Amino acid sequence: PTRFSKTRKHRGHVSAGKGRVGKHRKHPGGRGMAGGQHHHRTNLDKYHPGYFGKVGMRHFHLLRNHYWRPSINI
Amino acid sequence: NAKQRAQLRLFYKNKKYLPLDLRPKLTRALRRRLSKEDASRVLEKTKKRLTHFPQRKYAVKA
Amino acid sequence: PSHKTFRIKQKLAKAQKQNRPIPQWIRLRTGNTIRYNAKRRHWRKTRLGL
Amino acid sequence: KGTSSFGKRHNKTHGLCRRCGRRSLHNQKKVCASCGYPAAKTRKYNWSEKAKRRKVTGTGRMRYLSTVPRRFKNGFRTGVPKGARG
Amino acid sequence: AIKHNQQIPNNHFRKHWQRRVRCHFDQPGKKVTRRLARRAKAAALAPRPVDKLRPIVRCPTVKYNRRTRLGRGFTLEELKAAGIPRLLAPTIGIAVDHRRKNLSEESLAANVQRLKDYKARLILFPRKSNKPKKADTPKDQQTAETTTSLRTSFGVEQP
Amino acid sequence: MKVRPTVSSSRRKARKAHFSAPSSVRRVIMSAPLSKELREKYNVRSIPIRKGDEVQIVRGAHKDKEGKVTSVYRLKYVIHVERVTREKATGQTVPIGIHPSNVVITKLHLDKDRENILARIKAGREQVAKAKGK
RNA sequence: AAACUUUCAACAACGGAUCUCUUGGUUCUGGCAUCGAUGAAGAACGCAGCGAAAUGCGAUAAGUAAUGUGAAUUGCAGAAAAUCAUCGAAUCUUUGAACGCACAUUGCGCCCGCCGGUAUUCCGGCGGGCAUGCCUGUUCGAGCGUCAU
RNA sequence: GCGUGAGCCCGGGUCGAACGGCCUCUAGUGCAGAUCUUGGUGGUAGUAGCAAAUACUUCAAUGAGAACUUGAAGGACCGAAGUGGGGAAAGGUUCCAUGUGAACAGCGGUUGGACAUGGGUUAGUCGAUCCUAAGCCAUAGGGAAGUUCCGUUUCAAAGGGGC
RNA sequence: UGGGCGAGGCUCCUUCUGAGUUCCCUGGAACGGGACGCCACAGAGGGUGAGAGCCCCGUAUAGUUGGAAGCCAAGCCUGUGUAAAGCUCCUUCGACGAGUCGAGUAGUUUGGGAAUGCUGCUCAAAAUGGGAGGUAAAUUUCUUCUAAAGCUAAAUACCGGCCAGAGACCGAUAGCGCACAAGUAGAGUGAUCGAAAGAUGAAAAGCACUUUGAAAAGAGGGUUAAAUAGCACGUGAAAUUGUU
Ligand SMILES: [Mg+2]
Ligand SMILES: [Mg+2]
Ligand SMILES: [Mg+2]
Ligand SMILES: [Mg+2]
Ligand SMILES: [Mg+2]
Ligand SMILES: [Mg+2]
Ligand SMILES: [Mg+2]
Ligand SMILES: [Mg+2]
Ligand SMILES: [Mg+2]
Ligand SMILES: [Mg+2]
Ligand SMILES: [Mg+2]
Ligand SMILES: [Mg+2]
Ligand SMILES: [Mg+2]
Ligand SMILES: [Mg+2]
Ligand SMILES: [Mg+2]
Ligand SMILES: [Mg+2]
Ligand SMILES: [Mg+2]
Ligand SMILES: [Mg+2]
Ligand SMILES: [Mg+2]
Ligand SMILES: [Mg+2]
Ligand SMILES: [Mg+2]
Ligand SMILES: [Mg+2]
Ligand SMILES: [Mg+2]
Ligand SMILES: [Mg+2]
Ligand SMILES: [Mg+2]
Ligand SMILES: [Mg+2]
Ligand SMILES: [Mg+2]
Ligand SMILES: [Mg+2]
Ligand SMILES: [Mg+2]
Ligand SMILES: [Mg+2]
Ligand SMILES: [Mg+2]
Ligand SMILES: [Mg+2]
Ligand SMILES: [Mg+2]
Ligand SMILES: [Mg+2]
Ligand SMILES: [Mg+2]
Ligand SMILES: [Mg+2]
Ligand SMILES: [Mg+2]
Ligand SMILES: [Mg+2]
Ligand SMILES: [Mg+2]
Ligand SMILES: [Mg+2]
Ligand SMILES: [Mg+2]
Ligand SMILES: [Mg+2]
Ligand SMILES: [Mg+2]
Ligand SMILES: [Mg+2]
Ligand SMILES: [Mg+2]
Ligand SMILES: [Mg+2]
Ligand SMILES: [Mg+2]
Ligand SMILES: [Mg+2]
Ligand SMILES: [Mg+2]
Ligand SMILES: [Mg+2]
Ligand SMILES: [Mg+2]
Ligand SMILES: [Mg+2]
Ligand SMILES: [Mg+2]
Ligand SMILES: [Mg+2]
Ligand SMILES: [Mg+2]
Ligand SMILES: [Mg+2]
Ligand SMILES: [Mg+2]
Ligand SMILES: [Mg+2]
Ligand SMILES: [Mg+2]
Ligand SMILES: [Mg+2]
Ligand SMILES: [Mg+2]
Ligand SMILES: [Mg+2]
Ligand SMILES: [Mg+2]
Ligand SMILES: [Mg+2]
Ligand SMILES: [Mg+2]
Ligand SMILES: [Mg+2]
Ligand SMILES: [Mg+2]
Ligand SMILES: [Mg+2]
Ligand SMILES: [Mg+2]
Ligand SMILES: [Mg+2]
Ligand SMILES: [Mg+2]
Ligand SMILES: [Mg+2]
Ligand SMILES: [Mg+2]
Ligand SMILES: [Mg+2]
Ligand SMILES: [Mg+2]
Ligand SMILES: [Mg+2]
Ligand SMILES: [Mg+2]
Ligand SMILES: [Mg+2]
Repeated sequence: PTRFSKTRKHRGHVSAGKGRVGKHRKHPGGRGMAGGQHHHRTNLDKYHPGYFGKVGMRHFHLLRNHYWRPSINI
Repeated sequence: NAKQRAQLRLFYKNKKYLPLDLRPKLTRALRRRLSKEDASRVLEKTKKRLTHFPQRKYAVKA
Repeated sequence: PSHKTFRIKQKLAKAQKQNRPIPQWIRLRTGNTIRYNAKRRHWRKTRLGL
Repeated sequence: KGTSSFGKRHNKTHGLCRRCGRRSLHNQKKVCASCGYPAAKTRKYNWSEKAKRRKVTGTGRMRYLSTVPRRFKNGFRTGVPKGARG
Repeated sequence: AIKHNQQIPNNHFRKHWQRRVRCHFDQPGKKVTRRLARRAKAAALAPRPVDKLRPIVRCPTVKYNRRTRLGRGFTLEELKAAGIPRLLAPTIGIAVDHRRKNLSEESLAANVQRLKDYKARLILFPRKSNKPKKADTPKDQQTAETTTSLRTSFGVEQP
Repeated sequence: MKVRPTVSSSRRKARKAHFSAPSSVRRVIMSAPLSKELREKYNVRSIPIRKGDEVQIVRGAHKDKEGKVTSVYRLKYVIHVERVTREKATGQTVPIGIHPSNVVITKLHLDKDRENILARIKAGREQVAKAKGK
């Protein structure tokens, strides 16, 4: 509900909690996952080790029903 | 005009072709669609099996 | 110009006939809202496109 | 250019179109800039929704098309009410 | 631009998705329309059940190998074993599938028994009431408690 | 409470229909009750008002005034009653518009048409009463 | 001290905010499938006792027939229903896919028939016709493409 | 009068048909700014200004009112590549008569191309209509998915004279 | 195995629908307040001079008046096996779509990756053959269908068109550009662009008449519940202005 949101509390305060120096611009740093091997590499390496590259072989037209074998313990 | 058109319709009764103003004006598509007999025509092959195996009236007891 | 086609002359006739104030008895009808001719045109004010 | 050149404006690029009635018939090309006359199809473009709706069906009299729904509702019947003078 | 420990976003909204949004405010109205159509077709099929008899069928893959369900229609071999003519089956509420085969005696026998039970429970009215034939119900056992839903009265007893 | 899907309880639609009704519908809209004597005589509760009817005003500043209906101005949803009038500045006399629901009909203008109407209403009312009393 | 400027208040101006209203929008849901060469959509010009527009209509022109209802319409006048509903019969100007050829022209033709002017030939009036692509059929034809006498 | 405060309540006036408190629910929910949007209104300010094209004056009539209405007289200008008399384009009734409150004629206005009510355009000989020019559009054909492009006599069985 | 009726039912058009305007107060007007009653399968909505179940239209319910005949249909009446049709078995036979499939190459496309579909060009088939079986190739099996001809309700999309019902929506700078003679007035050569603008009062009862003025108007007077509600019309803020 809108009456519980913090925007109601920011009324009367210029910059709406986004700061005066940094101004809530459109897309600083890029959209989506831009700069994964660049300015966002520090994040993409601290979290998500293994984001980039290939591992293993491919299976064209994988039919998941071939591998149906749910297990139960004694 | 009404009397003249009534007389003309009487004259053109049982005639194959009658003037366009006397012909019924339903709709272009309605006038162009197939006649009832032509649309209901079926093949002899269909007619035989329709005669000998139609949808029956049946019930299934519980 | 003095040289006119029949179509142009006819349209000028129609414009001239439309150039008039509204009848007085119109304003006396029940529910009337027309105060004046809002589509009035003058040869010095608004140019008609043929 | 400007005021002095505007004084030479005493010719007509466009005249009245016979099909749409607008003063958009190019006098030399003999083609209407609005309705596309004399082409058989009426000029219409999907990048001008306003232009399309200015002349779509329903902006005129609909002399014949307005009577079709009633005739359909009554089934395109013919004849006269059982018991009518004539 | 990621900023914290987030799952990597992959929301496929880079096309103009708003141009193809399908809301479902017509769900109850469509249900009402469906119920009306069902009632109308049941009334049209006045004494008959509203559906066709379906066979028991085993689901294909190694997953779902364990479960049976309803199939499309009975095979020619099943109809022949049950003694129901091929041209007569679809006119008495039996679905026929000409492209399914009976590779196993178990499925063949199960479907044949199903067809035989249906034929035993079938009430066949004569084409003309004043001259019934030998293959029709003779007007005495023509009154009984009938079923109008073969999907329930002839469902999968144990999938 | 309304049930039938063909009936609508829209205020906008009701007002539009009322204020743009054609003349024949306005005739039915401008109905008036009958007096007690006429109601007992004809077994009819209300009828559309007609020019030449005799009415008594039972609401408004002109209560208890009686007179003949001299005009039924449907366009203005009013009637004009004889001698129920007003004076302009010039002293000229103009009729006062009275809504038919504010009057009661004390004497009816009767001709076969106005009567086939009363017989239809009476027969319908009697049948409805009998069916409800079954 | 007045005047002037400013401040405060009452009244009066200017302006159209606020409040209340809403025959209008907007959104959702349900039913239905019906344009046109038998001339559509659209455009033009006209039509009322007194109308410029809007609405309606087409020289039968604010409408005709027919059915239903049952006494109006209304601004004035007038008269003996209605600016009513419904709508199956008609009318439906010039146009427009637009169709004799054209059209920036109310331009220029041809055919059939009738009526007048001494008239198959000219002129005038009236009515009906004359587009293209294609299908089926009809009839008249072309070709040493080809068959028999 | 209450509350630190945002605000809340009351008195008086105006006014005329709906509205509020409490607990939940909901949002297109709180403005001084954005050369913000729309609308309205100021100081400037009775101010800048209304000074090209030689120029007006007397008497009389009209009228509530006359420098810019009219009559007469005088004085002047345009000075036949005119401020003259007629046309083409363009305008469309501005033309004529009668009447005139407001608005407009950046002063006035009795006057007006303004407003209002009525009139006015007469052709075998003047034009269009006929002819062809530059050119444009058909046709036969050929391109092009197609809207359509070329083509104008071109690889076409394309007509008019008499008895 | 062919034909014809068909009660009866569902449709369709049409007639018809309960109850206060009782007494008192306020008011210009009760539709407000108080008292006493009534109807309710109807207390949805709207109008009527202010909040009306009973003043009026409608509203609920299945019925009913008269009519057209659109559908379905229990069951009846009546032809008849030359013909045509199904089933049970069988030695044998068993026709089956070509510049098509397929292959190469090029372009495009696809999640389709030594190439998913499509198309252009070149090559160009076969008869248990052929296609497919998501890694290119040869060989051997297996599985599954049967291309290059064709028709076909429904469940599905869509508020563009014609009707209808609604909303925790907007309320005249909002809501569609348009609540109004709005795709109008107006602008542009043109393609196109494109506004502003709702509310007197219950009822015009829209101010007779006198007087001053050339007139516009003013002052009296009149209408109304109200004119500071007077067609510059409900209320009438601020900016800004005049007087005191
Ligand atoms: Mg802070
Ligand atoms: Mg900032
Ligand atoms: Mg910085
Ligand atoms: Mg930052
Ligand atoms: Mg030039
Ligand atoms: Mg053409
Ligand atoms: Mg139009
Ligand atoms: Mg985008
Ligand atoms: Mg102070
Ligand atoms: Mg004001
Ligand atoms: Mg408001
Ligand atoms: Mg026509
Ligand atoms: Mg023709
Ligand atoms: Mg033709
Ligand atoms: Mg010419
Ligand atoms: Mg000639
Ligand atoms: Mg002669
Ligand atoms: Mg002739
Ligand atoms: Mg002719
Ligand atoms: Mg012939
Ligand atoms: Mg030959
Ligand atoms: Mg009020
Ligand atoms: Mg906001
Ligand atoms: Mg502000
Ligand atoms: Mg701020
Ligand atoms: Mg501004
Ligand atoms: Mg200014
Ligand atoms: Mg000065
Ligand atoms: Mg100067
Ligand atoms: Mg000076
Ligand atoms: Mg000078
Ligand atoms: Mg004088
Ligand atoms: Mg002078
Ligand atoms: Mg000189
Ligand atoms: Mg000189
Ligand atoms: Mg010279
Ligand atoms: Mg001259
Ligand atoms: Mg000259
Ligand atoms: Mg020229
Ligand atoms: Mg003049
Ligand atoms: Mg004069
Ligand atoms: Mg002036
Ligand atoms: Mg002046
Ligand atoms: Mg003047
Ligand atoms: Mg004067
Ligand atoms: Mg004028
Ligand atoms: Mg000449
Ligand atoms: Mg000529
Ligand atoms: Mg020539
Ligand atoms: Mg060409
Ligand atoms: Mg070609
Ligand atoms: Mg009632
Ligand atoms: Mg009282
Ligand atoms: Mg009310
Ligand atoms: Mg009361
Ligand atoms: Mg009520
Ligand atoms: Mg095949
Ligand atoms: Mg191929
Ligand atoms: Mg392939
Ligand atoms: Mg290829
Ligand atoms: Mg490729
Ligand atoms: Mg492509
Ligand atoms: Mg590829
Ligand atoms: Mg494989
Ligand atoms: Mg299989
Ligand atoms: Mg095929
Ligand atoms: Mg196929
Ligand atoms: Mg198909
Ligand atoms: Mg708006
Ligand atoms: Mg406004
Ligand atoms: Mg707007
Ligand atoms: Mg323009
Ligand atoms: Mg207002
Ligand atoms: Mg007073
Ligand atoms: Mg006041
Ligand atoms: Mg007031
Ligand atoms: Mg006011
Ligand atoms: Mg102020």
